[PDB]
Amino acid sequence: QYKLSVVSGGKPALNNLSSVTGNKNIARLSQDQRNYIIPFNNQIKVYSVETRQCVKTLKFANNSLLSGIFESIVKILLGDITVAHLITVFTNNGHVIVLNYKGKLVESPKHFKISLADEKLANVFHSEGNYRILTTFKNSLQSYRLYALTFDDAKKQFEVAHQAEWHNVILSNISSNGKLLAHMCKDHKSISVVSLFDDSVNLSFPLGSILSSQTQSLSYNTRYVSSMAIDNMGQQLAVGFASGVISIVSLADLQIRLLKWHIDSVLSLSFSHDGSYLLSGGWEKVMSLWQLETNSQQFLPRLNGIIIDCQVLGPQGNYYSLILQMTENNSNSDYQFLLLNASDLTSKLSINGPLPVFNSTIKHIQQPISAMNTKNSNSITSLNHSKKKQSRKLIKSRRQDFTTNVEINPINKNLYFPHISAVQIFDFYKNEQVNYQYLTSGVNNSMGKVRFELNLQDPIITDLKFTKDGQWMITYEIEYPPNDLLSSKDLTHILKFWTKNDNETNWNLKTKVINPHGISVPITKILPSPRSVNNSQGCLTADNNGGLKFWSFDSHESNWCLKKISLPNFNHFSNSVSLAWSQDGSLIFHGFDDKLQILDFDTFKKFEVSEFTLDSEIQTVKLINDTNLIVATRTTLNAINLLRGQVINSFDLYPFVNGVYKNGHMDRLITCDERTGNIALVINQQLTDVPTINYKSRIIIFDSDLSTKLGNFTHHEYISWIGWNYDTDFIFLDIESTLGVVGTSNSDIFAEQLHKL
Amino acid sequence: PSLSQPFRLATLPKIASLSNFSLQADYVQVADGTFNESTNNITLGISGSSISQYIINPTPKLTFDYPIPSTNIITACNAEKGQANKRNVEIWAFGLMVNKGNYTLNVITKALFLSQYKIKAKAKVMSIKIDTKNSLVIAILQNGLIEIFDFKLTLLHSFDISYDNLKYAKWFTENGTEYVFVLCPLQDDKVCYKLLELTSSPIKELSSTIIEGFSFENSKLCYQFGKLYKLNQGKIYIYSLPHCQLQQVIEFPMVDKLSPGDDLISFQPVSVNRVLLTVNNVIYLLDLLHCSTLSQRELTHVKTFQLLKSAVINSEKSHNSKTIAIGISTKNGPNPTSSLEIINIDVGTNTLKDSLGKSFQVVILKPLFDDRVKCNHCNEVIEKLSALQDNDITSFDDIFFKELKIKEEHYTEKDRYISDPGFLNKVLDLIFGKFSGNDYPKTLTFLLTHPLFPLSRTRNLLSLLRDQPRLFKQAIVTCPNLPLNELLEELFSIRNRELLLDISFRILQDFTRDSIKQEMKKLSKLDVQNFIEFITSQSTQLFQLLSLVLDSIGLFSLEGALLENLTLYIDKQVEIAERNTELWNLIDTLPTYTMEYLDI
Amino acid sequence: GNARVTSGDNFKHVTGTVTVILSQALQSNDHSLLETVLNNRDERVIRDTIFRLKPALAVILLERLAERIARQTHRQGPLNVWVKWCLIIHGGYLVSIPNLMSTLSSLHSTLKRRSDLLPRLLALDARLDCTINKFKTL
Amino acid sequence: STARPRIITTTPEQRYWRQYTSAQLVKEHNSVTHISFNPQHPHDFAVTSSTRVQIFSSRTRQVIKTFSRFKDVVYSASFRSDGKLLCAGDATGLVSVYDSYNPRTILLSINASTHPTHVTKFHTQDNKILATASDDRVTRLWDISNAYEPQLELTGATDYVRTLSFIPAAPHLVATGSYDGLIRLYDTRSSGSTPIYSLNHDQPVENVIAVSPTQIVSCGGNNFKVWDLTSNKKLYERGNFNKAVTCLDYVENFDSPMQSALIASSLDGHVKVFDPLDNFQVKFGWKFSGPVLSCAVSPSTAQGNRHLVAGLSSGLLAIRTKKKMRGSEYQGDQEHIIHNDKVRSQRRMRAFERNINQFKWSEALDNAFVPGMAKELTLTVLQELRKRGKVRVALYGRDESTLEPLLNWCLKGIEDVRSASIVADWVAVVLELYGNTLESSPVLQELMIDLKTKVRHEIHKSKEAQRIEGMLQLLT
RNA sequence: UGCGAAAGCAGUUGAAGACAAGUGCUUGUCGUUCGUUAUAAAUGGCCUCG
Repeated sequence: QYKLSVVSGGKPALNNLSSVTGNKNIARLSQDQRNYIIPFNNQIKVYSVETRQCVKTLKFANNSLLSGIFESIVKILLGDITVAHLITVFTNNGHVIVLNYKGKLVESPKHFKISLADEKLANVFHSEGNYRILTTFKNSLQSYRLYALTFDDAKKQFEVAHQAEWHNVILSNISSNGKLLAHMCKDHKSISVVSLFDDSVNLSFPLGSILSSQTQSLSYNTRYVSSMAIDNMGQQLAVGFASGVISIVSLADLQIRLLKWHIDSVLSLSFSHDGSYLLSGGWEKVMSLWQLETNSQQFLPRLNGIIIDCQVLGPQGNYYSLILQMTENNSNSDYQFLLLNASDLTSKLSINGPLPVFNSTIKHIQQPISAMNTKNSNSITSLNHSKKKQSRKLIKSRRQDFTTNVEINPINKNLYFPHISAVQIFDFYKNEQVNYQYLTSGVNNSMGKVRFELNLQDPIITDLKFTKDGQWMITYEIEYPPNDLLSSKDLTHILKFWTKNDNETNWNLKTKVINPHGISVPITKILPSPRSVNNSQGCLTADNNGGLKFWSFDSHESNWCLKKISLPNFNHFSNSVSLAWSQDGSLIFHGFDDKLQILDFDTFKKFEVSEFTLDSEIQTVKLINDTNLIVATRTTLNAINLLRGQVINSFDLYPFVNGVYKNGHMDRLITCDERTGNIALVINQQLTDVPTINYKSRIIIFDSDLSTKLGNFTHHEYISWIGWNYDTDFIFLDIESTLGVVGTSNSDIFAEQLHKL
Repeated sequence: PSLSQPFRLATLPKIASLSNFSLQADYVQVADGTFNESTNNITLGISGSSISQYIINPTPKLTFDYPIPSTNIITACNAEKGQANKRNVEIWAFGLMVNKGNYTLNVITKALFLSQYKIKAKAKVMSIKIDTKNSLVIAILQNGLIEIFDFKLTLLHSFDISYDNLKYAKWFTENGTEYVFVLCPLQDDKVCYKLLELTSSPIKELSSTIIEGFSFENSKLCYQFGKLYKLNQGKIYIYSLPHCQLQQVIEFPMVDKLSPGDDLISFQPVSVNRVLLTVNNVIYLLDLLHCSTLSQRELTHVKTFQLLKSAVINSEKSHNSKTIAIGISTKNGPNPTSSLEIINIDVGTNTLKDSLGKSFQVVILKPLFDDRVKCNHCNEVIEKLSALQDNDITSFDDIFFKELKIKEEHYTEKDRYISDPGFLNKVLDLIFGKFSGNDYPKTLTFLLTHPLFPLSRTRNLLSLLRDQPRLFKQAIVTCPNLPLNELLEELFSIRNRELLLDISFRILQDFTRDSIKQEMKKLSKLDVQNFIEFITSQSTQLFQLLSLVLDSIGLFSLEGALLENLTLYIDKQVEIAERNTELWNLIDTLPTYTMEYLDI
Repeated sequence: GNARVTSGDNFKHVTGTVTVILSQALQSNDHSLLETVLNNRDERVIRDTIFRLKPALAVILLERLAERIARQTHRQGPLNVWVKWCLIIHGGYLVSIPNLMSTLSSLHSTLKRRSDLLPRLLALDARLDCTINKFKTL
Repeated sequence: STARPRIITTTPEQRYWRQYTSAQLVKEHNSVTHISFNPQHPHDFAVTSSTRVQIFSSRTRQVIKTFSRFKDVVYSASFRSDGKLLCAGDATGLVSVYDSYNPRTILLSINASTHPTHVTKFHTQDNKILATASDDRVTRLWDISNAYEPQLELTGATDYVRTLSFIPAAPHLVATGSYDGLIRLYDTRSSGSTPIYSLNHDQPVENVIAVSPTQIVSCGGNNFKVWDLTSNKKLYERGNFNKAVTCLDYVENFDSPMQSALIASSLDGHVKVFDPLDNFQVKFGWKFSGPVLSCAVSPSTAQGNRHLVAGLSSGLLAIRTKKKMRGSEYQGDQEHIIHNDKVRSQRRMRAFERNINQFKWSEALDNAFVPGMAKELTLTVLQELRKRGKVRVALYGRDESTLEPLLNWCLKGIEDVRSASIVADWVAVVLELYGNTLESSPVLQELMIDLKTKVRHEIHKSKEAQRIEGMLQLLT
């Protein structure tokens, strides 16, 4: 009956090598400069630059060769090496595959395999028919080898020959022309620049010569280099420093020139083709174009995220390619690729995948390096300790929630991600983002945080829901006071109601309630009202104190109003609360701690059994249909018939759900259809002979009353979340940012010749 | 929802045809026109006696009567008010069959007799509809003929459904247009269903279907809002118009036990998805959508009660939840007497509130997955414990803890499989029966800590455990859903300081300020003084409780002499508390000429 | 934009006496006449005027005091004594009222906000007294 | 790239009447009895004062015509619907008709009665007929053609009749209210002279007005009541007024957020607007020096600035008014492709906003504490600096000379509830940052002592606040 | 760092290797490792199109 199928895409793919800097971007612009090619973690997207739309998409699953092969793409080369709309993809393991775009994907591409002996392919490059490949072999520093690659037509094989070798490579970068390589080694350290296809350039010198004596006197941050850039001609080399100082060095005589505007560690440096211009970007969320001739600078401020990489892409420097990080989301690294114009500094193409916020960090994501160790960044020393601590947390600890809230829009079926202090509106039918809107106050895009400012925490959008009609948005936000202040412990709770007419794309704030339910009391749960009550313009808000508050939109006041209240001043606190409303809207089920309560809506108090006691705290209360109520407690789940007041089925969840999830995540994991049945999700940890990072999930389709399992399917990764689309199908989000769905003649020759002409 | 006591409308005459109680409802006809939600009048045809119109409120009274010969049987009767050529009038149309030799269709016009007319009908009249707008009387016959006459009984039209032996015909209006559907038996339990629209021919056939497996001889039928309800062998079959397809089947277990032949069953509709079912002298108000028994009433003073007709509420459009129904009740005794009785019915709000916990339909943990990953016999125990001798604590605990593999004297997250309430409640009984006085087993301590401690045994639990302070302390801390009334009484009765503190915290945690106050008003005026005097002699919870105490007693009842101590006492802590707050924060908190002494 | 702010405590939709002037001002909603009456700062006058004020008009005075305090918090104290005596004199009458929270919601909210200042001011004064005790001895 | 976010800093019905800001107080020589508005543009309004009637230009708000022929005191200045004719009564009982804007010529003179004629109103439906009321207690209905005999002489009033009204859409009905407390309704094509029915007001009737075809509002004594003719009973009644209500007028379909408004004079110096759509509930009011005898508003189709007029027994007239390169202009009407990309410049930012955008933390704090600066705006800049995480930074480079301005406001802002928490935030930092500088500076120490006296006082108020919260729990 | 409510209740912050500086000894560091649940500070601030 049911079947699972991946629908959307995932993150853009990056050359995630620590040593490589200035070459993270792997997306390439076509020779004709009419479309941009970007490899994702699971697909390859070709976007026509003129129209700014995904003209073509290549899914690895569709082709058997890519399905088996996909390992990540290390580079793309326009055209075919072996031999007008072909491309050659090189992956880390060494698979060289020639595929086609602007057309139909052939099920038999020219798959090849380069021979590498314990070498991980890192980069490849070419100037004119000559191909060199950089490879990695293993003091926590990787060593690199430069080989020559040629294709022999007799054997149809890629032969590899040795050219050069460097050891303990710390940082590396390649020129824009792809003909010079600059790198740093510990043999404190030394910089060496070498020509790749020729012996013309071969220079080396200790780093200390470039470093100023004052830099020696000051902290390590001043001596800590964060970025490298090399001019095409090889005369100029730009060094970045964590302190934010740029040093341009003339290779001819090792003469230094200081350019100092960045207040925080500079992340991206790139020279222009001519060399008179320098693009610089860092934590400031601002690009600086440095006029080297007069040491002047032009600014492109207020980016979406901090700049990881910069590059000039064009025969005359027509386009700039940018990588943005969105450092606010500490849990996950959100990369966005931006293609700007030198002419007017406008976005000709912005691309980025879904941007969920998980409760905790996942896999091996590490915060970018900064001048200091902060919440959104890591210091120089903090990197290794943080990496080890992250690994040991994923290994030994038991709390592995990684659960993200997501919302579905009934009217449009768009997906809403409550990103930090913002909402990302994304279309999974088109697999393209449609909007990014800030729902809160706070320092979000006014300015770029640097140094201690980075410790500031922006407002957190914890809950985001739609009404049944879909014309209204309810959002709940938490304001964190700044630290080191008397009022450093009074978190503020804010509720907002928004409305949007269907044609527009921007939601408008209609009402704001400050400190709902009182002061310092979180809104643990929110539930939109059913269509029966106030034709889908009412809602319920529930606390950890058992207080229930029913708001409604009244036409005469023209806004939302507080209609009903029930404030039982319980003396105990618990974040485990759940709320459900009948389809008719007559009765309300409120589960607080270990105790479920039935309330008459009209009087908004106990019905006149109203109390059901549970073994443990209740995480989820939902009614699959008007007759049956499924209640999940921290240890198990039980199906109860309100009509009989008796349990039909009981399933034991403790072996899988003990301390792995914080209370309230079962709400967003468990989903229910209003016609056919519900679904239960369980992720679990895999191992062979101590814990390993990889995760495996199982989805079970259950009928109303849980008598039978309609289906049992398995996914090979941690499914972060599921929701029930208003259609019969259910949509599930996977920690690789993957959204899948589980659901049920002379004239003819004359014409040809004229068309060619 | 509720059912009112039946009140008599009239006493049925002692006629031979009416003597057969089982068929008595067949010999009494209720006019559709005069009997609805808003009408206070009922027109009833009693076969062999008369057609009589009664007013119901304020008191039942006979308003009109038209006599009929005792040898005649009323097969169809209708009455409707309208305007006739214009004078306001009441038109009464009735059919009388005499010995099957002749059938008489009779129409009477009365001024609100203006006229009376009588014709010979070809077959027995099943249903009659009066259209006052067009001044038409439409009569359906058992042979399948639908004849449209004027008020003068002049035949204007005749339509043939092509099927004889018609058994049921019901009229209904949808979107301002009149409709009628008919049922005609066929052989082999096959049935022809036809739907006809009333507009060359004023009658248009919209649907014609043959429904299989539809028996009549033991089937009770009624229709409501496009749904046809069939009661047979204790199962209610619900069919949807205009093609009469079986949508759902509802099994009603309270009828399957009825022996076939002796029990008298009547079945009529009362509201949307709500029907009236009578089983001899018991009447049931049922909700078919939710399958719940909204109300039940037993008429101890009559042998049987048969529903005749019921005024049906369209609750979807009507705010009114009260209606009436008319039926025949037969008295107990050697000379049974039958009377016409009216029952007032409160259908309700048609919400899931009315149906919760009232179902008329009468566990064990199971693995999630049937079959390289982390892991983050109740009766047998019962009989073993029951087999023990009285006052054997060690054996009782040993069997319970060892058999259940319980490791701790208190409930833990690992003890879930024991959570089955049936097993626990039996163990509670064994502990009570086996052990009395001052010694109870350690098993009670474990059960006390259990979240699912039975509510039935919560009452008096503090009284049972008063003799052992340790058990009493445990009951305060973790025993679930302890009645507030007992704790309030124990709060003002116990003199131990520690127990007083523990009780108060439990009250504030588990009960609202409002819930505490009302019961706390009941407490005697002297007892509160003792508690207050205790205070004058973690504490903020007690002070909050005292704040409640001052709340319930009221400004009148406070006696000025005692308050003198309280303000001086209460002020004694405000100065202390203010002092403590001040301490709390603190712990959180060149010259032109100089003389200096050089060291050399 | 034009969205309005609101607080969760807004439970709205859930001789020498001047008594005659006060009663007329309250009945006629004459703010200027009510203002001059409120200007008196002599406590004995406040008690006597409220003493002779009819219980029915005493209720609406509470709302008038609530709104005026809300608009100008600096008048909270001087108008606090007024509401103090209204509850004192007409406490029994207020008890025999079907509903109080809805009609006195503004007083609830206005009164609550003042209390929330108390915890922080004590912290402010405690840090502040420490410094003052520092230089005074030095 | 995105534009920099901008720093973020009653009823809609109430805001409407506040726009009548300009108030001109003119002095007349006697009590102004009646005020009328001309039904057409320029909608100049007429005032009855002493022995003359004065017409005031709407725009100029000054007298343009004066009618002084009347020997005795004047009692009416009502226009006919067309506005060409103006009728007025006198104590002698003579009723005179003047062509509007032509005071010299008498168009028609009738002696209604020997007794005073207090009301003279043209019939709104019919031009020819004119209605007059006299102390004779007979409300004669005169006609322009017939100046020697009334067409109808309505009677039945046992006291002075000083209120005549015509029901809109119902020329049937002539409504009269006498000081008997009875409002009498008359039908004209009938024989007349006997009311259709009488409505009891229980108090002398001062003015009767027809709000709608079926709704008649009678303002008499200390309250005004609205009666529905179909039901023949008072639908609503309001008695908020203290003095006896005297005059009342109604305006509909005017550009306010409300569809209609109802203004009623009180004789207490109060004129209040009422909402017919909301059961005639209070929505706005004004106060004047003395009792109000007449009130009026500009008609719905004023076609310009609206006018609110109040008449006082002192003769004071209060008028409140709500005011209402040859190719450079081609605009490319005929061109194929039109492109517009010009972007309006952002609204002018204040000095403090510029500093924050420029990271001038210390100066922004300085801009906060400047003379004639709004208190609320001062909170925003302080809140923003706290929100930005720059509090110690802005307070670092400061001495006593530049520290006092912050403390001064803190001395006053500590009192305010909204700023109390913020004041505690900043005052805490300056102390932990300038404890030593406090030691060597006397002047601040005095600023420090007075801060104790005020913050201590607030503790008493906040303490007292917690006490009263106890009562409000007990009373409920 | 664990748990919990937000308040808080409990518990941690070790060892080795290498380098620099001062005088084999002392101190400080680590794009070095093993194990535990485990101030900052190179004068350096955000564009233009009314």
